[PDB]
Amino acid sequence: ACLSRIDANLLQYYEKPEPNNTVDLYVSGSEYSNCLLLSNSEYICYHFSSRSTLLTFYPLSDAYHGKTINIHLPNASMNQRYTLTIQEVEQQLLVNVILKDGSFLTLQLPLSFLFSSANTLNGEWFHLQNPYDFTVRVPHFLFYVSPQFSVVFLEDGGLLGLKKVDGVHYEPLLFNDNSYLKSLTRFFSRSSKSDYDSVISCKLFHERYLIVLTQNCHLKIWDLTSFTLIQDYDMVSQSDSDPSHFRKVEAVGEYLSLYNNTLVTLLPLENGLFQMGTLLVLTYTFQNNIPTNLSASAIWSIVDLVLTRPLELNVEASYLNLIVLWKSGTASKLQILNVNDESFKNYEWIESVNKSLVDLQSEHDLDIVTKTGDVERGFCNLKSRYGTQIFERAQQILSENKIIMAHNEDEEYLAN
Amino acid sequence: SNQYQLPLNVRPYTTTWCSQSPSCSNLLAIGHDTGITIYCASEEQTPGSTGLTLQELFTIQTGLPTLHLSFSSSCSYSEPVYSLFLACVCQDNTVRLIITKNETIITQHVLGGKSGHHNFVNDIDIADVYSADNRLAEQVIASVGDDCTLIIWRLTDEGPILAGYPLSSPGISVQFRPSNPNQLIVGERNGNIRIFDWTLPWLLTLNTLPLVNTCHSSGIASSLANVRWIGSDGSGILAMCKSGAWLRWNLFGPKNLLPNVQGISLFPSLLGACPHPRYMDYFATAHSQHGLIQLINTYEKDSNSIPIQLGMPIVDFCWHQDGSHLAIATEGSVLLTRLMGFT
Repeated sequence: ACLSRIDANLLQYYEKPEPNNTVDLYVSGSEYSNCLLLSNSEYICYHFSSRSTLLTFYPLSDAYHGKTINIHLPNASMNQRYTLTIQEVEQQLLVNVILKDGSFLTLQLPLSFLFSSANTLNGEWFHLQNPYDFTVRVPHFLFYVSPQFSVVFLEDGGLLGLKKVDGVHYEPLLFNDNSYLKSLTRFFSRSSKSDYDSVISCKLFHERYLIVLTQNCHLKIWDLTSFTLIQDYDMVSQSDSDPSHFRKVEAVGEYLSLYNNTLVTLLPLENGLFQMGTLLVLTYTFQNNIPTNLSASAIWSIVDLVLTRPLELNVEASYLNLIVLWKSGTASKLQILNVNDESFKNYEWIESVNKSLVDLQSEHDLDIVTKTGDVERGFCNLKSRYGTQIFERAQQILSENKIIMAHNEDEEYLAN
Repeated sequence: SNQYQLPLNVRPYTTTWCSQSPSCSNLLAIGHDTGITIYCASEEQTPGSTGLTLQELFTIQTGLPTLHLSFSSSCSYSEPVYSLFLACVCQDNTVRLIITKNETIITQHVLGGKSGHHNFVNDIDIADVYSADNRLAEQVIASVGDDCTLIIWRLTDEGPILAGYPLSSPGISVQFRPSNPNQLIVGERNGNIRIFDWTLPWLLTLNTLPLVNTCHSSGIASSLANVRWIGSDGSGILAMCKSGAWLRWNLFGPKNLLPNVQGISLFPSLLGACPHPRYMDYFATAHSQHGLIQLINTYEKDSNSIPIQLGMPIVDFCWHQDGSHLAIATEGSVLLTRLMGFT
């Protein structure tokens, strides 16, 4: 383990577990969250709520004094954050969201407004729109390509194009699709709820090529100049073709990321295969399958992966680095795959500590410093340790469950 | 229960029986804001409910507060005249030994300033050490404070010998080992527990912090309240946290790998545990703020016994040597209460 965990609760120093400056915008976050870097060198954070009805923004480097903005949505998005995009166009956060009813919502949030004091917003910061009939063919994945262009992926397997003409209106530019004709075979139906080989991951290469990963782990490659299927690789027929079970991916997730012209793909074989080839001209060319090192049955799920330039690790022999984030319940696992050379055959897995020192010390009773004694002493201890957001959320959960402090010295309470 | 009032302007800080010396075990001292008061406990006819009453004998004036108090084995009675030796701590942050004939202080030794503790003194204890010939060779006082120091103060035939020892944290209690004055125990605020041979590194250090059973989390701050030896050979060690968590270790046979037993008082114990002089497995602990006292049995015979509940805060308490009576100083009084079961 070459890395350690440093936990940061951006409100820890302050008594109020919420910023005084919070603004609620309304249109006529504990399920997804991410950061995005902007023109001004500042990081903006965003959260999409459990229901996918609330979007929240706040500045990484000024969470307490800066403004957090809650944007309320009329209904949930069709398929969670997977039907949502956020990109900085020109001094604005452009946010598009296909909603459940079929609407295509546009949000325009000026950069200024995100770092201003204002609790008001002027002008058309949102546009509703119905470009296609999503009642019949339900979409599930929205992918940004450009300020005017971005594609839609459908549950049945089809791609839709979406071209912006003026500043607001969008129109379907359909792609040629003859994949459906496998319906002719006795092994597939159009009407079947199975059989769909929908896209589960997608990346844009050199502005023009659109690399898609399907539920059956096919890598298809679309040329946006042609709007034509250029490539179709079966990722699985390379390694040991197990007739027993290849788990066709049953949800959209982060199963590939590219750096320059390299491309790693996550294939499920005991949840353990990182294929990585190279792109070049368009041609994808295999190099090696790198398994994972995971035990206790292998019950970790990919959260996010990011292929990137090498780090400063204890091994100078490095060419590329894949950062990998697994999850199993609320427990997480961070690993770095180091590839040594341009052959993807020599590599090394680097693990990290997945609990902070403070937490480990508390769990393992290795804390010698924290003052002992009084019940209220323990109160100060825990309050100071955890921060107000958590401490008050915990005191909220207590009273709901009818657990109430008997007296000053209720040790049975503190235990809880 | 029988209740005996302290003088109207007397605020008690500490209460201790003279169990350390059989000649004087019916003597009770109360340290207060102007000195140390001595009472005598006698078997009246009474009803044999509480067949024990308290008679106030006298008051030793010192002119300043007394926070901790310990009789020595040197105490004696004569006809009548009481010859007393008391170790205590005063408002000037000094540690003192006062030798009296009744209320009159005939002799006084004071250890303070820079030569003394350099912060607040948290605890004191005293034992008499005799030579091979068996004259009084030394009287030894041990004390611990917030200056991260343990002080051993020996008063010998050729005069005083002073020694200081550094601590990793403030000293919160200290007590010589029963039947073996060569050994003693020192408690640090941080949970460290030292066994020490002062005649001589120091022999052993246990710690209650990492041992907390955590079936019920004892909390973030579980500052060590008290550690005391138990048994008449000092065969055991008992430690109690402010949180009420307690632990017991024995010292004999074979090899050892954990504390022998562990538990938790119903309430916090600001003053710590007061082990029974006759029943090792038993000790008392107070919820000093609401004025309740729980009685705990180490081998779980107890099942939450709370023989004492006052409607008032408890300042201090201690067992009479007989093991059935309890003396308790509250903010304005001292009670003698007899638990019928221990008779």
